[PDB]
Parts: sequence; C-alpha cells; structure tokens
Amino acid sequence: TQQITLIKDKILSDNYFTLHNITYDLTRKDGEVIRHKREVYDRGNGATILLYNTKKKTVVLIRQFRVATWVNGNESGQLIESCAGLLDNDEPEVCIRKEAIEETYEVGEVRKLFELYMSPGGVTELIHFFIAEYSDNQRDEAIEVLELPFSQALEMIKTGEIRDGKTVLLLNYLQTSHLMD
Amino acid sequence: QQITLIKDKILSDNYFTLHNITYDLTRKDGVIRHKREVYDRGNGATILLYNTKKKTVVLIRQFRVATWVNGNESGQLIESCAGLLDNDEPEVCIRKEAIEETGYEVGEVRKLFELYMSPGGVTELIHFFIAEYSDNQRANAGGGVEDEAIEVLELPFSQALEMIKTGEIRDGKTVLLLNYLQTSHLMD
Ligand SMILES: [Cl-]
Ligand SMILES: [Cl-]
Ligand SMILES: [Mg+2]
Ligand SMILES: [Mg+2]
Ligand SMILES: [Mg+2]
Repeated sequence: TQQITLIKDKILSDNYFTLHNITYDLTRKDGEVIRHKREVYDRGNGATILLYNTKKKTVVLIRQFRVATWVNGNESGQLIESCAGLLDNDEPEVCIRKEAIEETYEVGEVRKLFELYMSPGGVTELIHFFIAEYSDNQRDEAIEVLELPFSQALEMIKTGEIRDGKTVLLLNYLQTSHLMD
Repeated sequence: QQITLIKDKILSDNYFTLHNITYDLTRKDGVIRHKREVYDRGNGATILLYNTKKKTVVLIRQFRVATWVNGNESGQLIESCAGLLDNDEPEVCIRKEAIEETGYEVGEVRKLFELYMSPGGVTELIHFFIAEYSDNQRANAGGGVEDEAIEVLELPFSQALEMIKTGEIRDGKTVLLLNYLQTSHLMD
C-alpha cells in the first residue's frame, strides 16, 4: 500500500461544499501499481457535545429534520442527535460552546473525548467529540430540545429510536464513564 | 410535520450521486424553504471480529484518500472490516466482505444496530455486526480483491482500546464497535 502519488484532482462540484474526483497511484505490497480514482466529498469538519446532568440523571439531545435521512429510510426525516455543528472558521471548543447556546445552555467545563472520521469511504468529515454537564444555572424552532432520562436514551439505542452514529458513540461513552453512576 | 420535495437537482452522478434538494418544511404554527446538498453513496455493513481465547481483535488498515486530504498524514486508516451493500442483504454483504478483506470465514454473527453516520449531508446508513472468530476459520490471507489494498491487523483488544486514546484508531464505526465489545464483557 505504501507509496502514494497524486495524479489528478478534478472538481466535480463546487456548488457550496466540494466534490472531488482524486486519481492517485498506489503501489501494492507485491509491488504492483494500481491507479485509483475516488470521489471525495468535502463538506468541512464538525463538533458535537453530549449534555448530561448528574443530579437529575438526564441527557439533553436535539431533534431536527435531516433531509439526507429522509431520502434514505427515515420516514419523517426527524432525527435525534447530540448537539452538533460545523466548525465554521472556529476552533472546535469555540464552535461547540456557541452551538450549545444556539441549539440547546451556556456550558461551563467541557471534556473532549476524541476526534473521529465518521464516513472515510468517501467523505472527509472529522468530528470533535465533547461531553459537558448542564444545569439551570447556565441557561421554539424546527430544532426541538429533548431532555430525557439517560436510561431511556440507552433503551432508544436498542429499539432503533436513536440511530445516529455520533450520538450512540457519545451515549456509550457516558455509560462507561461512571459520571451517571 | 409536513415535508415537500420541491426540486432535486443532480449535481453529479458517476457511481454515487450528489443532489441539491430544495424542500419546504412546515412548522407547528403552519412553510419554510431550505436547500441542502445530499451525497448518496449507498448503505454498508461493518464487522468487528474478536477472539475470547486469544483476547485479540481483527481490524484492517488501508489508504483512505478522504482522510489523507484532511489531517491524516499517511492516509492510512485502521478500521473494522466494512463494505457497501451493493444490493446484498447486510449479513450476505458482511460475510463476503469479511473473507475478502480479513481471510476469515465467519460463523454466527450478532447484529447491533443500523446507524446514519453523517446525516448533515450524507445518506449513509451502516449495519453493525460483531462475530467471534477462531484460528481454524482462517481460509486465506485476506487483503481485499479487485483494486483493494488492505493490511490485516490482528492485535490485543486492550491494545486497540488504547489506540483510541492515542489516536492511532480514529474511525467512528471502529470506535463504536470496540466500545460496544468492551461494554459486553465478552472479552473479560
Ligand atoms: Cl402540516
Ligand atoms: Cl453477546
Ligand atoms: Mg446542529
Ligand atoms: Mg472495505
Ligand atoms: Mg471490501
């Protein structure tokens, strides 16, 4: 796999985000040279934050219409997710504190977990994952604020009611962390 | 409540399809127009292989040009075995992908969930599986087929877990599987 030589980068779409067709030569371990041609969709990077309450034993999530989901088996298009946004010229922590105010709370301490490529087959997207405590100290649209029992959130992963990658990632992390114990 | 598709413009269509979708969303009050790009690459399946005797997992590593252009210096990415459904049912797809990529003929598998991975503008839903493997189930060396160039990694499960902390594993579905396995006590 070793040797990579970029050959061409053709822009297929420059509408708003960018779709590329990238051609590169890849030398396999047997020494054979294969030319790959691969579509790469660049819609930028993102941050997401699970909000939790240790005293109430609750999490706060958001529900909104996701058109990409609506065209692919999600009947209503509505999706339950952790608060998230695009890193829009902002550092991850700056982006996410701002998204926490807008979507849901002006949180205090956040904890960063990891930064993960969510769909590396054909999408550049890297997501910065955070958790943070919320209270009624730190306090009507298409974006519905959901406050639910953590035990309920876990159950909705089992039934399929919560079926978003980053959200399940975050809820599983909280489960194992002991912050809700 | 109500969603109405207004226009679906095809921005690109070679194998996969990029859309620009205009739709009208109705609120509680009762209409707002939105326009969003939607990238349709199809759905896929992924599997984490584990060995309770050896306490090992099997993962793969291959060049991902999409990570290369965005922070991943070498472009090499450690992931769980995965592929696109390409009109097979998820379990059919995944046993096929597992023997091609890892060399293992898997026995019984466990379905975990099916998750949208990047729902901001990608349709992709991934079917998640795990399966126990045995050394006597290795039929070949794996490595993929056609133009695939895949390195097969068998490693201590405790080692793959700490690679999540060090960033040596930085793939969403793979961390999801590894964390699911840890919570399961199957490797205890
Ligand atoms: Cl209506
Ligand atoms: Cl089990
Ligand atoms: Mg958002
Ligand atoms: Mg694959
Ligand atoms: Mg494959």
